[PDB]
Amino acid sequence: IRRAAYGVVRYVMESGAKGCEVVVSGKLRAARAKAMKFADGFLIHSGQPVNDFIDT
Amino acid sequence: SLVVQEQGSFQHILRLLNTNVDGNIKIVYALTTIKGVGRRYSNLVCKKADVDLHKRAGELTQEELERIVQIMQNPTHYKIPAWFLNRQNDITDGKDYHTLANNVESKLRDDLERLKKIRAHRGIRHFWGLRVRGQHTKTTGRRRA
Amino acid sequence: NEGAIRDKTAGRRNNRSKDVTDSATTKKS
Amino acid sequence: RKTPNGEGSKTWETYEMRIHKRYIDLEAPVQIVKRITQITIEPGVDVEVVVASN
Amino acid sequence: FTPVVLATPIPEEVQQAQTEIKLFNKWSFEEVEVKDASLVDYVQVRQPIFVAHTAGRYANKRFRKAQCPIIERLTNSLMMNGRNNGKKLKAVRIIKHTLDIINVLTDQNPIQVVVDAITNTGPREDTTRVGGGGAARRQAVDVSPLRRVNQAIALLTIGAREAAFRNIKTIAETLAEELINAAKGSSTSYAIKKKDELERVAKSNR
Amino acid sequence: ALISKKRKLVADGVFYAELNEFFTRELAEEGYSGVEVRVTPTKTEVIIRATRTQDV
Amino acid sequence: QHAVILDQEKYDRILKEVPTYRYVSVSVLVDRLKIGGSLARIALRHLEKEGIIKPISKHSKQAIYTRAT
Amino acid sequence: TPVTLAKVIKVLGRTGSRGGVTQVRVEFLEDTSRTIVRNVKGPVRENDILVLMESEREARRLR
Amino acid sequence: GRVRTKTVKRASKALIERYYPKLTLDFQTNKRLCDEIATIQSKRLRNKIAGYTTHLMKRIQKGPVRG
Amino acid sequence: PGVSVRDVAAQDFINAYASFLQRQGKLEVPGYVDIVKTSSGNEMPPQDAEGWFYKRAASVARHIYMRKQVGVGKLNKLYGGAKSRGVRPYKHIDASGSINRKVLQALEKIGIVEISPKGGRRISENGQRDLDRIAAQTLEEDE
Amino acid sequence: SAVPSVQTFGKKKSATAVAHVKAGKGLIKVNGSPITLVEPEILRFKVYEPLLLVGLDKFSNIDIRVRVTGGGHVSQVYAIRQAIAKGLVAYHQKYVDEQSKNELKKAFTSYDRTLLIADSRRPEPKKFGGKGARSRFQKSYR
RNA sequence: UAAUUGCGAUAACGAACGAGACCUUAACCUACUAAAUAGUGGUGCUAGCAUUUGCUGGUUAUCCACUUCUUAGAGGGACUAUCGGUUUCAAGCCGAUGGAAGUUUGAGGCAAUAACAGGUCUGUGAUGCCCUUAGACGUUCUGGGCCGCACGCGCGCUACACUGACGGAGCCAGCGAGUCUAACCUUGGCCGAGAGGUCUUGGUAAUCUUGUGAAACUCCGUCGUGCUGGGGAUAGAGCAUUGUAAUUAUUGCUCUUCAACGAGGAAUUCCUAGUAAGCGCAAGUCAUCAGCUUGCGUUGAUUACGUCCCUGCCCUUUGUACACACC
Ligand SMILES: [Mg+2]
Ligand SMILES: [Mg+2]
Ligand SMILES: [Mg+2]
Ligand SMILES: [Mg+2]
Ligand SMILES: [Mg+2]
Ligand SMILES: [Mg+2]
Ligand SMILES: [Mg+2]
Ligand SMILES: [Mg+2]
Ligand SMILES: [Mg+2]
Ligand SMILES: [Mg+2]
Ligand SMILES: [Mg+2]
Ligand SMILES: [Mg+2]
Ligand SMILES: [Mg+2]
Ligand SMILES: [Mg+2]
Ligand SMILES: [Mg+2]
Ligand SMILES: [Mg+2]
Ligand SMILES: [Mg+2]
Ligand SMILES: [Mg+2]
Ligand SMILES: [Mg+2]
Ligand SMILES: [Mg+2]
Ligand SMILES: [Mg+2]
Ligand SMILES: [Mg+2]
Ligand SMILES: [Mg+2]
Ligand SMILES: [Mg+2]
Ligand SMILES: [Mg+2]
Ligand SMILES: [Mg+2]
Ligand SMILES: [Mg+2]
Ligand SMILES: [Mg+2]
Repeated sequence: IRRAAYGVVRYVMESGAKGCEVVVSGKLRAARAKAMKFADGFLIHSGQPVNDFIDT
Repeated sequence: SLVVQEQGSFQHILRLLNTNVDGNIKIVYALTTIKGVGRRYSNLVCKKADVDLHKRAGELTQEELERIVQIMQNPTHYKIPAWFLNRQNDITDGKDYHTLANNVESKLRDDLERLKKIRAHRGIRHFWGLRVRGQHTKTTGRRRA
Repeated sequence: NEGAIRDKTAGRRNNRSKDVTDSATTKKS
Repeated sequence: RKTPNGEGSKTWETYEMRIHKRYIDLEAPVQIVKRITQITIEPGVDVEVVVASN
Repeated sequence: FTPVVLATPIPEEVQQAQTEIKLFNKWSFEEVEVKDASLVDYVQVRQPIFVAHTAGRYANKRFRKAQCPIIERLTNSLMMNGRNNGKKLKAVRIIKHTLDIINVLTDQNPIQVVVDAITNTGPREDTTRVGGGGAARRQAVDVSPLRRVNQAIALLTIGAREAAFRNIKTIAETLAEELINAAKGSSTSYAIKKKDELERVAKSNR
Repeated sequence: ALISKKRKLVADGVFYAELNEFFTRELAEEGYSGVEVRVTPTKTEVIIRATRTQDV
Repeated sequence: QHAVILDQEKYDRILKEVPTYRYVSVSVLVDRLKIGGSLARIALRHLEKEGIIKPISKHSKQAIYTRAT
Repeated sequence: TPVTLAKVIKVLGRTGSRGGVTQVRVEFLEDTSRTIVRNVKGPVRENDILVLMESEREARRLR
Repeated sequence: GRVRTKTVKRASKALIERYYPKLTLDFQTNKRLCDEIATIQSKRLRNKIAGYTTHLMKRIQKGPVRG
Repeated sequence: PGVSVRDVAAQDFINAYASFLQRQGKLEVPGYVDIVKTSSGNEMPPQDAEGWFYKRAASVARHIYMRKQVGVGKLNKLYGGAKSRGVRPYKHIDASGSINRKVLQALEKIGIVEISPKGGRRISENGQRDLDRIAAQTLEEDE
Repeated sequence: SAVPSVQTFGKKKSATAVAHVKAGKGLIKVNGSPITLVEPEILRFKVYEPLLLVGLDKFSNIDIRVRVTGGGHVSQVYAIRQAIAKGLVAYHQKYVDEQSKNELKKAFTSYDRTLLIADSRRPEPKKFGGKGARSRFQKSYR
């Protein structure tokens, strides 16, 4: 999942994006479920600028 | 002005329907002390007796009471429609009465005991002491006395 | 419905005579 | 309800759709209406046209 | 006063002194003095009003509450205890009815009678709560001039509502009764009794 | 036909998302992205966006 | 009780008393007299014809009466 | 009742554990020199008239 | 309360630096000034930048200011 | 110079009007008229054992004066209040259906109102007469 | 008829009140009824206020007819005294004088309640969890 | 400072996320553009009432006019402005003037990092493992049950009445919804005391239902403080409506029945201004049913302009043998 998500980042970053984020949550390896976050660049989470800019 | 006096023509606490009427209140709200007489069934009877509705019980006459008796136990006669009567289409009889006086619960015990022998579920509830119109007895009416 | 209304047993005054168990008030874990 | 199932403090959302209607009245024949209405068009908009009177 | 007339009747009982002096329901605000200058500036007779209604902005500010035509400060204290909540149309009638009885028994200006009845029933010094962790002890203070107006109006209005509860008398009657019994303190006033029930207990603890 | 404009615009958006979801099922491997709907008073225009527009 | 009729001791007790009050209303007549207050309503309307009780204000609920002048 | 009035000079603290009492020092309305600090219940501002009983008192802090 | 954030201050601080002679003690003119020499995405944001930079002005016309 | 009914106090207007219709005696008020509550949500029959029907119907014509054409349901809603549901909340319940209608059916026999264009009921020329007439009669009753 | 005119309005809560101000013999009538027949009637002097402040005389050369929409019994009454008082500013704004105008705005403000100034207050919305805007539901705990 | 919000102090310097900005709504515009699905002036065809004329109603296409109210695109407007007082005469707060607007303008939307074995497998053809899979735990059909009542508790509705009830009379909103291979919102007419029935109809909707003629409230009158005509539980009897089907009363109507409740112990909840509370209406569910909810407006206050005492959260100091972190 790391070498999967990591590649998705650099792609999007090499795609001319101001920033990217990947959230992988689940059963990843074994037994207990845990979340893994992958983000690079710059991105804003807050106001209406979320509507017009971030695409999720 | 209603301010008239008279003298000794006034009598309070008279009996009606083998029950005893209040001395002074507006006659519609007076006769209602008899079970089987509501705030209206007295209002419509008093009108048909040509009695002043804004007179008081101790007033009127001795005979005006005896006419109020007639309209009460003969309600279908005096233009009072059937739907103003509690007894409409009385079971087996089919006739529209108005059960009055101390005769009210005697007729009530009658239909009660009637469907007690029918042994319908609605009646069994009465025998058990429960609610009949009912709905949820779960949280309600507890410490019923 | 015969034994139902013939039942002495089941009633209101019947249940109203004996009193409530201790289980009405109990909870947690 | 915000919440699927029943749990939590009771939290709702107000979802809004907004319809804006506006109309124009013109006098113009077959060589105008048929030509001007077909070419001027937008997705996300719904045009309509009226027979005379009724 | 050159009583002119125009395309509408503007009847005469109305058409009179409105341009001379500003009357109450019908009463004046001249010849009414505040009993003692403490609660002056905190009791407002000095900008007259016709009938007691306003668009209240009064609650926006701390002391803007003092700028109200106290009759209206009194009126609002009437609409409460449940079923009266929000109703000022039954309130102004309850005040106007009250004043007519006030100007029956004691004459004067019923608004100067309220001014008298208020200034009397505002407690001068008060008792407070101080600690010790359950051991109740009271260090006497002196309650603010503004609070005297607020506290008097309550006790007067609450005293009349209470005595008028299961009694046949009107709210207006008990309002005037309490107000006149407070014109000079008659000790029958509910607001008078509870007033000494503060001031007396004050000095006893200090 | 001829229903309220309140009801008409509702019925389109559902009909949009019904297809938008449907196209996201069959076309997933094909690199699907999003869809558009343009109603001309001739036919109806359903325009697809996709990464591999060849296999589509 | 409160004597909801008129006894002619009433009427005579009434008329030689009532104008003394400089405030009379629905409640007053049940207080200083023994009357029933529905008669106080019919009294004030009968006592209205002569200025024995002269009006001040009137409402379905309250109305004010001061001494005859 | 001897009483007296007092004009307000300045606001200082709000004492009491719940913070329901304000502190002020007051010119006597008679002697515009003399000033004694007092505690009050309701809200107070500069230039308003307090009716004191004990003309000395002055006890400062409360809990 | 009425405290102005840093984007405002850090702008108004840098406006007076390079624009001082062309800036005034009138807000409403400096408002119109802000739309010319500067670019501000929303109207309301501009008024605050003008409103502080005139407040920053009236102190710099009252004396030397530190920042 | 001149009067209308809009220059007249609403309640005291009907009084002079209603009793004048009770003086006139020609209405044909319905045969029941003592057994009805006027509203599904009114607990007791109207208190007036004399004509409330002249009282009511006069107000009907009064209201009819202002607006254009008003029907039975508009009137049964116009005459209405809250109905006590007992131990439940209050919902507003419209008046009796056979009253306001049968009122209007006895309001044409006086020539006061005529069945109207666009449906409903509108005042005629004669009703306008008696309306504006008793108006001044109660306007100049200041004596 | 032959008249020029000016028309203004006033608002209290959801009530809007429109007054037509033109020449005439001085008829003041709201909803086709005399100003004396507004029947909250305990508020009668509230709608009479805009007249008596400036004087009863100056309504002779001017005419006003009024109609009210929206609100409730009390909210409309506050709007008409705003409809009349702001109808008087205009007849003296255009048809006579500014010095004879400022002697209203200065005379109206000294008594101002509603009158020539608008009411800034509106209702505010309900949030979930309570029957009111601010108020919440009662809560249990244990 | 509402804010790690700023000012200052400064081995720190300069920026990013979150806050703020931003966005939605409610407030202002006699300035921009308009309008028969908005109104308003005017012109004609017509009544009443008084006649110098006036004043109030009626008539969409009878003709022409205006955009103030109404609608929404464009913008403008506030920035805490001006002034005063305090404080590093700093960020700031405080005061009055003006201002539609001066508690971030009121109310919201969205909302970092990280946490919980919180809830959800009974929203899902989202799901892993196990279970059952043909006399099934699939599915369907008939009936019952989920509502069953000695009782314990939580959200509530109705009340104890005279600042009321009742009976009449006065006629005032706003957010809304409404019928295709169809039966939705129902003005108007008639029949029925009522609930209703029927004949009509306008509208796919700023047109028509709808000015939703709503409720509280206002006014006149009736009752007279008496568990009273407050109160409406319970129960009887009859009439309608939904619906294959209403018995274990679906809902409504009418008559009679007329209970406890006379202001609620120790405890405890919600709330600072068009807010509390009172009051209804619309929509959600809905064939039928609201004592529920989401919103709406109506009537309109008491009291604060505070503190850290009770109850919690927040930082910093501090201590640890804890780190699966005081389960
Ligand atoms: Mg934000
Ligand atoms: Mg009855
Ligand atoms: Mg009742
Ligand atoms: Mg009514
Ligand atoms: Mg009820
Ligand atoms: Mg920083
Ligand atoms: Mg940020
Ligand atoms: Mg704008
Ligand atoms: Mg300054
Ligand atoms: Mg979030
Ligand atoms: Mg989140
Ligand atoms: Mg768990
Ligand atoms: Mg097998
Ligand atoms: Mg259940
Ligand atoms: Mg529990
Ligand atoms: Mg709860
Ligand atoms: Mg009383
Ligand atoms: Mg009533
Ligand atoms: Mg509306
Ligand atoms: Mg009783
Ligand atoms: Mg519903
Ligand atoms: Mg059900
Ligand atoms: Mg629910
Ligand atoms: Mg605070
Ligand atoms: Mg605070
Ligand atoms: Mg603490
Ligand atoms: Mg608590
Ligand atoms: Mg150690």
